[PDB]
Amino acid sequence: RRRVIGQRKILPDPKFGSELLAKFVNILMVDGKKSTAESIVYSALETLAQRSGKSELEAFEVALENVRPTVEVKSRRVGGSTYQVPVEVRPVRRNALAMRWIVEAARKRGDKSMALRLANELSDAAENKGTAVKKREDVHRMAEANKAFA
Amino acid sequence: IKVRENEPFDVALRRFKRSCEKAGVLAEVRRREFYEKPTTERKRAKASAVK
Amino acid sequence: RKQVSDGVAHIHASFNNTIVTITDRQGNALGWATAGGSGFRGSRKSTPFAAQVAAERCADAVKEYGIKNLEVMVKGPGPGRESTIRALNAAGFRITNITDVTPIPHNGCRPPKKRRV
RNA sequence: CUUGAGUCUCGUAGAGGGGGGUAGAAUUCCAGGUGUAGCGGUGAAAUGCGUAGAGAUCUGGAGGAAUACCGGUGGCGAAGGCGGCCCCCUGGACGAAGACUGACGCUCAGGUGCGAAAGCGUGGGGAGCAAACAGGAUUAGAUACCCUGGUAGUCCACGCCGUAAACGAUGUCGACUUGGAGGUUGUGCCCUUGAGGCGUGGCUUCCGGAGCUAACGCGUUAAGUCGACCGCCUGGGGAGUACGGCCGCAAGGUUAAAACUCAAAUGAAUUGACGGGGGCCCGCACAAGCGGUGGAGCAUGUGGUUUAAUUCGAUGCAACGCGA
Ligand SMILES: [Mg+2]
Ligand SMILES: [Mg+2]
Ligand SMILES: [Mg+2]
Ligand SMILES: [Mg+2]
Ligand SMILES: [Mg+2]
Ligand SMILES: [Mg+2]
Ligand SMILES: [Mg+2]
Ligand SMILES: [Mg+2]
Ligand SMILES: [Mg+2]
Repeated sequence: RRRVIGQRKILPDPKFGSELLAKFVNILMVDGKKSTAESIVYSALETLAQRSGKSELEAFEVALENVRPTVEVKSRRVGGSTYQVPVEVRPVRRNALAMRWIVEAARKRGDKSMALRLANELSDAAENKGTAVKKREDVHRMAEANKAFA
Repeated sequence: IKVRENEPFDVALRRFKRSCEKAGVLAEVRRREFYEKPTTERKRAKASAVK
Repeated sequence: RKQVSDGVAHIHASFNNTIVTITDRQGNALGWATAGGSGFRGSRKSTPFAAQVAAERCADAVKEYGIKNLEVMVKGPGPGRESTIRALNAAGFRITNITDVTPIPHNGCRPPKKRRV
């Protein structure tokens, strides 16, 4: 409610050691079976070699670029009815949010297996594909697209 | 209300005339009139202006 | 294809809607805009940032001439008395004089009772 | 006789009244130019208006109503009420040197007259607004609130009706009784050297002392202390009704009961509860997410239904894997 502290410092990736990738595995994690999450994403994250052939590291961030929004809505119980006054999105959630769309939509892909069903999505991310990239504009069509209230 | 300035710029000067008429004596009309509602509320809002 | 060069621009700023017409010097229609005609309708218009996109549409119909300068006629209150003039200042047009031509009587006609909820 | 009351003089302020003019802003409408697919409206919408060209815009014209700013806690009036500028006829209030009359005064049943708005009659007028009425919407319904229209009416003359929370809910006249701040208007005075400063009258706001008051509150403009005259009240309902009279064109007004019925009706103030009142707060209350229930098969309980019995209980959050 009124509580005001700090964020929960997360433990970096099991290898590259990166908070950005840390909360990534967590957002992807399920049933506290964190192990699988690693062995499911950490693989597809490197399986990019077969998909490219080099130091697959920045590919992740570059892939998220096509999935990084900067405007969202927010209904407000004002003016009798309910406003929508859209507002941008700070970095703290930008990177986070995206990760959800990248995973929460990579599951309904319906491919070989979550391990790979995820990999492909990354390539589709930077190359614009799947609901992951969709959600962006499908969301932007509200904010910045309806500044009439913003 | 009459604006006019040299050196093209969209400064303003406009809200200067916005202190004598403007959206005020406008909304004043807008809806119905007043009659007894004013002479009263005009003499009660006056009480407010005391402290 | 007349090339009026310069002509005042009326900004009928209202509540339920706003419309700006870039008429000529004498007062002839050269190009008018409209919020209702600016995609969004219903009531989503009104808002200033919604009228600006309307009047700006004139620079697409009244641009056939070559208005190098123009005045502004703001009439009636509502979200479109400022927005309009602004969008016009960016559209590339000039300016010669801003003025409010809102009909402010002297207690003439008796306004409608209306509203009572 | 002169201090009450009044007359005269000379000034002052005023939306006091009656008549006649006149000005500017805006609305609507008529005509024409430009220009083009929307306008208008609402919470949304829809009716409605638009390609027979609206809306917008500009030019010219017609007409009616009301007078932004000044405008105020302001002013004038017996009350009701009275706002643009100009003229004509007219009433009252106040101050000051004074001069004059000489108690000629106060109140006032009955009586006469004036009375918001709505309404009525005859004849005018009619822009805007708007009972009625008609559409559209809302809703369970919506003979409403909202929206699009709109007739009487609102305006004028002349006559009628006399009511209002016609309220300060506080009759008129007079004399007394601590104070403070302010408004408006007259007058005397002060290096009048000033915006100005000191008094002395009229009217008027707000606070408040004594006192008064059931309390709220009133408090030199009293609801305080007194005096003169008048109107009025005597529990609530029935009822400002019936009947009769009087008045009215008619609405209806005025005067004004009983039967029967209840044990109260009522006034202010206190405590709290509540408010689709306000201010400030906290709770996984919401918002942010993670996973569910609602569908599915099975378990369990319950209401049903059934049964000879389906033992009793638990039933809004606090009942149902509860007493078991
Ligand atoms: Mg109506
Ligand atoms: Mg008086
Ligand atoms: Mg009348
Ligand atoms: Mg009549
Ligand atoms: Mg007092
Ligand atoms: Mg009470
Ligand atoms: Mg907690
Ligand atoms: Mg939630
Ligand atoms: Mg969910």
